[PDB]
Amino acid sequence: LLKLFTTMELMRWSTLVEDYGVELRKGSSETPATDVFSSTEEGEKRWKDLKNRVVEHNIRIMAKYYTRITMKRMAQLLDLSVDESEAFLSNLVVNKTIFAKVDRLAGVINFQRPKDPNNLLNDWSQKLNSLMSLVNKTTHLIAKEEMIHNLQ
Amino acid sequence: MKDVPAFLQQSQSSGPGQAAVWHRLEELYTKKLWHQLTLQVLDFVQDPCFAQGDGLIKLYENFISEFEHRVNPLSLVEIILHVVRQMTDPNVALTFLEKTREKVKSSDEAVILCKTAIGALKLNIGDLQATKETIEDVEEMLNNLPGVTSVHSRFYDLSSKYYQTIGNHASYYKDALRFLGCVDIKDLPVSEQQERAFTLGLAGLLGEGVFNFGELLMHPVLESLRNTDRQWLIDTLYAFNSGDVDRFQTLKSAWGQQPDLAANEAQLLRKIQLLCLMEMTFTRPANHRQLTFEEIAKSAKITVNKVELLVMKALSVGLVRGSIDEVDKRVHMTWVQPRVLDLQQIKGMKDRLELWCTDVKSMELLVEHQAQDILT
Amino acid sequence: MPELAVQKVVVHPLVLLSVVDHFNRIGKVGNQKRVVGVLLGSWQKKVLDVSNSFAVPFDEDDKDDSVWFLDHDYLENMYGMFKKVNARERIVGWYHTGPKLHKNDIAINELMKRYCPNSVLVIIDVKPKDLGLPTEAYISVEEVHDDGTPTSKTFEHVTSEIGAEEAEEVGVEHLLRDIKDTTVGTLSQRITNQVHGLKGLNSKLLDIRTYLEKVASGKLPINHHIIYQLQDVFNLLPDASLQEFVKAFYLKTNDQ
Amino acid sequence: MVLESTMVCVDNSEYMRNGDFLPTRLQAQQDAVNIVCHSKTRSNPENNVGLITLANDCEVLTTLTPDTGRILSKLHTVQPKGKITFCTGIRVAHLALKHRQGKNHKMRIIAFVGSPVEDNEKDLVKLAKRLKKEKVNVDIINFGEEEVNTEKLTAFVNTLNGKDGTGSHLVTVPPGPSLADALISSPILAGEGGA
Repeated sequence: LLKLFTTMELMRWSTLVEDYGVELRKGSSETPATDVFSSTEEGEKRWKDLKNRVVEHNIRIMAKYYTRITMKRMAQLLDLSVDESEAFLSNLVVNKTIFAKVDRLAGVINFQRPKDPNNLLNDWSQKLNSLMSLVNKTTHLIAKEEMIHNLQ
Repeated sequence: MKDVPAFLQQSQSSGPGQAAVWHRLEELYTKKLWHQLTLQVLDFVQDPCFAQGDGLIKLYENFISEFEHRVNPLSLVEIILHVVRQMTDPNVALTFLEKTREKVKSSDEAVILCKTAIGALKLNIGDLQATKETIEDVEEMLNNLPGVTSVHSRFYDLSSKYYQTIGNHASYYKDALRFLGCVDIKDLPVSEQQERAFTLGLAGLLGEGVFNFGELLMHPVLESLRNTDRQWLIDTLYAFNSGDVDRFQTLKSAWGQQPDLAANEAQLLRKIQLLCLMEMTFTRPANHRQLTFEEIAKSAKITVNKVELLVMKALSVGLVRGSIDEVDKRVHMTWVQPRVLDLQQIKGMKDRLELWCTDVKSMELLVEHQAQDILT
Repeated sequence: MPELAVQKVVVHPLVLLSVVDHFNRIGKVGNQKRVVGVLLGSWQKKVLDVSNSFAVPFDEDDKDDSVWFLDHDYLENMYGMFKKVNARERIVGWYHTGPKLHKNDIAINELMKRYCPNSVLVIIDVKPKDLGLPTEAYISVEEVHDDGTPTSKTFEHVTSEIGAEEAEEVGVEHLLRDIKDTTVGTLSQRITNQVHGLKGLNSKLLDIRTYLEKVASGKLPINHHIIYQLQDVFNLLPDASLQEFVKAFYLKTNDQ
Repeated sequence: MVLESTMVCVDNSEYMRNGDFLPTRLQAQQDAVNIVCHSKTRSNPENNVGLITLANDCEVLTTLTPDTGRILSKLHTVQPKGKITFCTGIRVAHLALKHRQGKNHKMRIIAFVGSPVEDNEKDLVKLAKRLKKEKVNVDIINFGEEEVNTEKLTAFVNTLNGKDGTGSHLVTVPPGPSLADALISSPILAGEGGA
């Protein structure tokens, strides 16, 4: 249960519920089946929340890692329809769980800010500066490796 | 002092070839050549008594005690090591090894060596927690001192055995490489070396991590030693890279041999898919950023809805960086990892670098031309 | 003994001056040989300010590594003596007299740790060259090698800067037939800095480039660091883009 | 001696732990190295001794001082790692000898042997020409190549003798119970031209 969420990979509720259903509910604590908070009967009240959490997490990882994905691919993972996802998207962004913009076409999800001149500008400076720091550092290591004891 | 020659003398007359080793020992102890006497005991245990004879251990107990200051701390360990191999019971060998150890003038690592010998016994018995613990402590002690030659070589090979038995691919790969720099032959048969090449080559295939394919060739261990099991291995290393689930499903016999694969069969048929991505992205990305995703899925020979999953995992760890854009069904790679210790790549970067050098010079003349008055 | 306690290294004009003089002073022992001195200065400070240096006899072979002579006596007598005058200044380490970092250096360093409470490797490139600085700072780091033997001693670079007390700066101007060189200042200086940057960049790229030729043929090792650096250049693909101009300058002169 | 700079080279070997000298070689050599130093000081107060180790890679232990203390403390320590690294011992010594706090004195190397000398004839002969040109003599105390080995050393010592008034000496000490001091056989306590 810990290992799946920690590794950022795309998943879906449909598989997640069935599997964990057998593990968590069965799990011997001190010794009994009971542990609650998404395991047993009482645990079911908390479990409902777990579904919502999978869908906030799927949209988050895809947002961070990718910059564009289609809305049809996104829905399959979340286990929503487009009309259902769209409602959910309006409230998520307001709390600031994620930043994402979805359309009605289901052509695309822009997980970046729209292509305005400032983002392009910003990246272009950062790319330049990193190279210059790296070329300096490598020359210092290289100098020892070359000369050495002067046995070669 | 001389309680021990009295016993050697008696024994001296018997044994077919053991007689000779005995004659030398007595002559050297009287001269009081302490260096030469210690060097004779070493030879003595290995071919004679306790293989051809019996009762080397008993003779040894007497021998180390009194003679302790005439023998050196490293050596005492070495004599005991050979007999222990020969001992049929590891239990009785463990009893001796702990008690025997001592240290006098000319201070050394002798405690640590004696520990390696104990760790080897724990493997023989085959209780995994016990072997794991001995390996950790002794390793730490060995690792701090740079001085370790012989001891490191036998110990790393022993640990190597434990990591493939438990069945963990990552542990074996890191361990194997240290064994390669520290190598020696004290009592390292041809057989052990071959097991090491074969397991190492396989280790790189089992993980879902780093691409190890180019480097495997470079490393002397596999390259120097050959057999037909490994003849199968070389083909297999670039069978996942092209993407073939067939050039390893009939060379599939290699895994059967090792116990290393024991839950890395659930990582074998994940690695193939990462490798299909690794090949195309390495060549085409660099010059121009984007590449199609359609070629990589078909090479995988596994569906589209599960290839994305591994590829996302690869972006996450940082093995590769970039995005999957499903609006056009192509993969845009920002950065690609350069596979390490490949000769071809060095040639490739050199010619590029020279073009950059030109560019700097060309530009520099222009900047000075205008604003030269201001520059002075 | 402390070498790891230095992030940043600052040198007074004095040390750069002092080293060139010592080279002659020993009785003109050079060529293959080098001259070393003590560095006196601070420690237990993240900033290392090397206050002074004084001459030490030294014969170096840097083509061998099983012979060197290092004067034992000077280090000890000098550390014992100095406490009364300055309790902070202790023997900070030793300067090497170019042309670049050697593996030949670890060996000499080791001795210096024993004798002296601290050591540091400051490499001053040979006899006076350059407009800018010729000193690089290195601290001996202990690392594991995952292919050889853990605990190897090697040198990692640390940032080199300069810095000195007020009285000393005032002295430099008096002696000297100008004040200092470029690093950034006036309108003229910024543009020079740009041209200074290009000749400087070019030097770094030659080191890598000559190395690759040597690794490919002549079999110098293949390290992951060298290869990582080269690949990134192709990948990042920088794209020229708009902005940064202004027209204000004319109105101001008109008003005046 | 009177106005001599001397570097004693210390042997620390797996043949120094030995018990050929009774009760132990370590001790017997320890009495020898102290005597050599006390004698030079008693001889001239201006005389100085220095320390370098032959064994392993080169460490300059002390540059020129009167101290018997430095040479004593080193001796207690044993080195299983390194024995006689002769070729190198001469080279560090020659260099070291030059810088002095008893300036414009004669140049001398005393090396103690007490282990079989690994170095072959080609190293040895080569070393003799370097010694002539710099005009430094080397003295050998030989209990290290009678113990299980033939003496390579004699020809070299003989040739080296008479390059100045403080010539070379081959000092003969037995291998078996007789200590590392039998200094009576040839001068080394102070310089002499003869062998």
